Amino acid sequence: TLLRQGIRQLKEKVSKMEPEEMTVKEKKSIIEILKARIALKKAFLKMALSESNDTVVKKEDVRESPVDTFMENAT
Amino acid sequence: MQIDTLINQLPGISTAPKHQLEKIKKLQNSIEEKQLERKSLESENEDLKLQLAKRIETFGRLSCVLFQP
Repeated sequence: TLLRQGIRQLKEKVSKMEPEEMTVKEKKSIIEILKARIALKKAFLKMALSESNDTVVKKEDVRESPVDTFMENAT
Repeated sequence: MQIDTLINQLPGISTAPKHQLEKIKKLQNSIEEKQLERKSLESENEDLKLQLAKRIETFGRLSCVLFQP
């Protein structure tokens, strides 16, 4: 989530090969602590896994089939 | 006094068994007609509804079809 924008944003935060780097990059390491605990935000699994969750989807794609059929029996 | 109070409402106040039995005759003129008529409805119903219930069983077949897509 925050990590997703955080990749593209930590991207060009780097400033040349000069010691201009670490003067900001130590605080960036603090940001790395912060994101290290952002990993804790995603510490547990919800629905199983792709594609096993996708298998659940296709399972619904079979489960949708009766739904499109029994109405034909309305009369 | 209570005795008199139950004297007050002797059943069949008309006190005419000769004609109260006639009342029963008219009552049978109703009931004896109604007898098989009311019960005829039973068979008149089942003649349709038993097979209609098996129709419920046929849509029971289709319900079973719905059970297992």
